[PDB]
Amino acid sequence: ACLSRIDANLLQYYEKPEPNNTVDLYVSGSEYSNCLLLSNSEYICYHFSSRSTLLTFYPLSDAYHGKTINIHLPNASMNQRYTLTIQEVEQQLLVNVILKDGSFLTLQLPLSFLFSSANTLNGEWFHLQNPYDFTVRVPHFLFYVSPQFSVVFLEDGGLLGLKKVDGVHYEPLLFNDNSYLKSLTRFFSRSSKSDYDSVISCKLFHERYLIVLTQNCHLKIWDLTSFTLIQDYDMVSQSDSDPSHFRKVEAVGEYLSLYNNTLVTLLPLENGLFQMGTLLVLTYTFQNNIPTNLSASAIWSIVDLVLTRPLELNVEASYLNLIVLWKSGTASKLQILNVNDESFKNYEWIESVNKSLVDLQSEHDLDIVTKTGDVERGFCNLKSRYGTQIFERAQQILSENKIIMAHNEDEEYLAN
Amino acid sequence: SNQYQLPLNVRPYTTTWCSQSPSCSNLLAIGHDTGITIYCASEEQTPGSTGLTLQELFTIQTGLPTLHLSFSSSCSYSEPVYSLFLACVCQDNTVRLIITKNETIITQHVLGGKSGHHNFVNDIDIADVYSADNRLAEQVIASVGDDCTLIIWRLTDEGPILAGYPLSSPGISVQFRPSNPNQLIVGERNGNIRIFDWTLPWLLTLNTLPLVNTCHSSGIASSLANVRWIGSDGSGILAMCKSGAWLRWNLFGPKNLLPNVQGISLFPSLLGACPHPRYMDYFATAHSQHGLIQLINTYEKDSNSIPIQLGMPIVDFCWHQDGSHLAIATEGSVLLTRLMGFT
Repeated sequence: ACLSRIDANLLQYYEKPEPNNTVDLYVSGSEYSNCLLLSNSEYICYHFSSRSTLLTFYPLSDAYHGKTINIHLPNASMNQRYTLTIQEVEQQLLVNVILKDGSFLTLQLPLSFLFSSANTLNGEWFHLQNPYDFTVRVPHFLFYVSPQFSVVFLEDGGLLGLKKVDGVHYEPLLFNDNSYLKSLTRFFSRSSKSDYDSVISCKLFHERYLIVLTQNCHLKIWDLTSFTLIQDYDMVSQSDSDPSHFRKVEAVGEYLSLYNNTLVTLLPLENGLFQMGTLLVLTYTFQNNIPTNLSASAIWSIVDLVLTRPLELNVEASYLNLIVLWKSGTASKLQILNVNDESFKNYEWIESVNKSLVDLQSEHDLDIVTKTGDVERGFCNLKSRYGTQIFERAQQILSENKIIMAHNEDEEYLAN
Repeated sequence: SNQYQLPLNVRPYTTTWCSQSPSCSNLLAIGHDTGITIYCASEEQTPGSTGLTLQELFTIQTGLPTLHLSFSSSCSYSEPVYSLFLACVCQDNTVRLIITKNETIITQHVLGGKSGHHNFVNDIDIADVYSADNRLAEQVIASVGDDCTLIIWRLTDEGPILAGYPLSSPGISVQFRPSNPNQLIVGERNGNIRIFDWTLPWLLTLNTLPLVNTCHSSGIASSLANVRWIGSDGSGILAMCKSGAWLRWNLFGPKNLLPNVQGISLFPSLLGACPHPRYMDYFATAHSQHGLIQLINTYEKDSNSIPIQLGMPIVDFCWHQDGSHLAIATEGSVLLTRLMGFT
């Protein structure tokens, strides 16, 4: 383990577990969250709520004094954050969201407004729109390509194009699709709820090529100049073709990321295969399958992966680095795959500590410093340790469950 | 229960029986804001409910507060005249030994300033050490404070010998080992527990912090309240946290790998545990703020016994040597209460 965990609760120093400056915008976050870097060198954070009805923004480097903005949505998005995009166009956060009813919502949030004091917003910061009939063919994945262009992926397997003409209106530019004709075979139906080989991951290469990963782990490659299927690789027929079970991916997730012209793909074989080839001209060319090192049955799920330039690790022999984030319940696992050379055959897995020192010390009773004694002493201890957001959320959960402090010295309470 | 009032302007800080010396075990001292008061406990006819009453004998004036108090084995009675030796701590942050004939202080030794503790003194204890010939060779006082120091103060035939020892944290209690004055125990605020041979590194250090059973989390701050030896050979060690968590270790046979037993008082114990002089497995602990006292049995015979509940805060308490009576100083009084079961 070459890395350690440093936990940061951006409100820890302050008594109020919420910023005084919070603004609620309304249109006529504990399920997804991410950061995005902007023109001004500042990081903006965003959260999409459990229901996918609330979007929240706040500045990484000024969470307490800066403004957090809650944007309320009329209904949930069709398929969670997977039907949502956020990109900085020109001094604005452009946010598009296909909603459940079929609407295509546009949000325009000026950069200024995100770092201003204002609790008001002027002008058309949102546009509703119905470009296609999503009642019949339900979409599930929205992918940004450009300020005017971005594609839609459908549950049945089809791609839709979406071209912006003026500043607001969008129109379907359909792609040629003859994949459906496998319906002719006795092994597939159009009407079947199975059989769909929908896209589960997608990346844009050199502005023009659109690399898609399907539920059956096919890598298809679309040329946006042609709007034509250029490539179709079966990722699985390379390694040991197990007739027993290849788990066709049953949800959209982060199963590939590219750096320059390299491309790693996550294939499920005991949840353990990182294929990585190279792109070049368009041609994808295999190099090696790198398994994972995971035990206790292998019950970790990919959260996010990011292929990137090498780090400063204890091994100078490095060419590329894949950062990998697994999850199993609320427990997480961070690993770095180091590839040594341009052959993807020599590599090394680097693990990290997945609990902070403070937490480990508390769990393992290795804390010698924290003052002992009084019940209220323990109160100060825990309050100071955890921060107000958590401490008050915990005191909220207590009273709901009818657990109430008997007296000053209720040790049975503190235990809880 | 029988209740005996302290003088109207007397605020008690500490209460201790003279169990350390059989000649004087019916003597009770109360340290207060102007000195140390001595009472005598006698078997009246009474009803044999509480067949024990308290008679106030006298008051030793010192002119300043007394926070901790310990009789020595040197105490004696004569006809009548009481010859007393008391170790205590005063408002000037000094540690003192006062030798009296009744209320009159005939002799006084004071250890303070820079030569003394350099912060607040948290605890004191005293034992008499005799030579091979068996004259009084030394009287030894041990004390611990917030200056991260343990002080051993020996008063010998050729005069005083002073020694200081550094601590990793403030000293919160200290007590010589029963039947073996060569050994003693020192408690640090941080949970460290030292066994020490002062005649001589120091022999052993246990710690209650990492041992907390955590079936019920004892909390973030579980500052060590008290550690005391138990048994008449000092065969055991008992430690109690402010949180009420307690632990017991024995010292004999074979090899050892954990504390022998562990538990938790119903309430916090600001003053710590007061082990029974006759029943090792038993000790008392107070919820000093609401004025309740729980009685705990180490081998779980107890099942939450709370023989004492006052409607008032408890300042201090201690067992009479007989093991059935309890003396308790509250903010304005001292009670003698007899638990019928221990008779």
